[PDB]
Amino acid sequence: STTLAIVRLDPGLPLPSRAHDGDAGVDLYSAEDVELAPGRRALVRTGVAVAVPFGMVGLVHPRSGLATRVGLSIVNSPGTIDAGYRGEIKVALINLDPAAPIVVHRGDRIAQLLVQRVELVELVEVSSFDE
Amino acid sequence: MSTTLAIVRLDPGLPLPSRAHDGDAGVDLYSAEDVELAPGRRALVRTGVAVAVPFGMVGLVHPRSGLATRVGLSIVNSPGTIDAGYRGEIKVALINLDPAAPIVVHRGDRIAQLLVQRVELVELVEVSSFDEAGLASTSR
Amino acid sequence: STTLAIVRLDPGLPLPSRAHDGDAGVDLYSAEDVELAPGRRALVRTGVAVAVPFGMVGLVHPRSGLATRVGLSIVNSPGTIDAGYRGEIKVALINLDPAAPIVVHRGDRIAQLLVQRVELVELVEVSSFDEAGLASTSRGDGG
Ligand SMILES: O=c1ccn([C@H]2C[C@H](O)[C@@H](COP(=O)(O)NP(=O)(O)OP(=O)(O)O)O2)c(=O)[nH]1
Ligand SMILES: O=c1ccn([C@H]2C[C@H](O)[C@@H](COP(=O)(O)NP(=O)(O)OP(=O)(O)O)O2)c(=O)[nH]1
Ligand SMILES: O=c1ccn([C@H]2C[C@H](O)[C@@H](COP(=O)(O)NP(=O)(O)OP(=O)(O)O)O2)c(=O)[nH]1
Ligand SMILES: [Mg+2]
Ligand SMILES: [Mg+2]
Ligand SMILES: [Mg+2]
Repeated sequence: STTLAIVRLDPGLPLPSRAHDGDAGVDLYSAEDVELAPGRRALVRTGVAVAVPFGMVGLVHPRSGLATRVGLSIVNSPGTIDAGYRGEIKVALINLDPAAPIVVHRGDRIAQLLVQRVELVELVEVSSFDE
Repeated sequence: MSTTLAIVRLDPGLPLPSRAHDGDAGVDLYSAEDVELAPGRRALVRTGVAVAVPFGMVGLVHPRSGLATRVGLSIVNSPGTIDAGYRGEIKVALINLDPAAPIVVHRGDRIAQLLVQRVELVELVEVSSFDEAGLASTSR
Repeated sequence: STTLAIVRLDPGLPLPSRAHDGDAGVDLYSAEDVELAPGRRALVRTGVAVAVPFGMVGLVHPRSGLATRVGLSIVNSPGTIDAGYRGEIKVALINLDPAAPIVVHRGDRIAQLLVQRVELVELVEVSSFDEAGLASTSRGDGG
């Protein structure tokens, strides 16, 4: 078990948690009410900040059910949460349905957060690859 | 020098997903159905397979690059997350992001790729603030 | 400890770099100027080729700033760069804003590249999840 320090910037939301055992991610809540008309986007506060360990990355993924049912997606998916980042996690939701709005209420689960190792590669410039 | 991934062909008529080259990150998933997507429209497509992602790992459903450029095919929830506990059929939320040309998916077409990666099953520890936790000062 | 070999196919762009220590991605440059009208897409050259090590994968992710501010996205995100690939990295940009075109100039940072280990799992066909001792889990076929 890797530990992850989290601050509830919004104390009124539940702490993100694993929907089932072995699940890859924890769901993030919206701190806000917002309505997305077809094709529109918004940057939604989640009410949390995290300290992803050095050598790791946090990844913000859309939820499948809302994706199919209403066309909810994320413009920068997967969103990359860097180890050094100590601000509020924000989710760039977009409505990809052509005709119907998406209604987001505060306290809805709008995205999921995974933590993974990342290779912090040193780039080494070469003149050519070995053919 | 990795593990196996157990896979069921719920639809025995499709080929088993396979890793085309030894280093390729993903195995391609096929469509079990015919579906036509008009511009801007989406569908939830069955792949005909179920997998058993190992505990401590995750399955990741990513788009194929060719179809993305050639016709604007995308996946609404990309990257799709396949959890270790899930034993249902993998489904792909396809969308046509081209403004004008319909995309026709045929049964047997490759529509996505499935990667498997380790994931950290984190224990969240609530802190009152970062300065007060002893871990503020960063690069950002 | 891991290095990534990289060739600047376009010698007039900087080598990609990490914006801050610990950051997961290096930012990729556009080699070209492109204007994307609402809903249109382009395949944009970055001027670099890389050699992802066997056992790893390169992943091309959108940058959050441009995504939120102008609706810039990547059609096949996350773009998968395989260990066997030695061609130029190309980015399938798309303008998801309904009204405003996006202008990209040569030298702009239009995406970021992560490298991660990948599990090169050996697929084994089984008859069913019950017969493989695998039908006992937290979800079943729910989700
Ligand atoms: O964002 C990307 C993604 C891929 N690529 C390159 C790297 C990679 O290994 C290669 C193939 O990726 P896909 O499998 O996603 N495309 P597709 O399955 O259509 O073609 P192929 O038959 O080559 O696998 O294209 C990029 O340059 N940028
Ligand atoms: O979905 C996201 C993605 C990023 N972020 C925060 C966390 C991260 O470390 C940071 C930067 O992400 P990007 O590198 O994708 N954005 P960009 O390159 O535009 O800005 P920067 O100069 O900060 O890296 O923004 C979010 O809150 N939500
Ligand atoms: O692209 C996908 C994504 C997920 N899935 C399956 C696998 C996964 O374990 C499951 C749940 O995924 P999400 O957590 O993204 N969906 P949601 O949060 O809507 O449903 P649930 O309440 O079950 O978690 O659905 C697919 O078949 N295809
Ligand atoms: Mg879920
Ligand atoms: Mg491929
Ligand atoms: Mg950045």
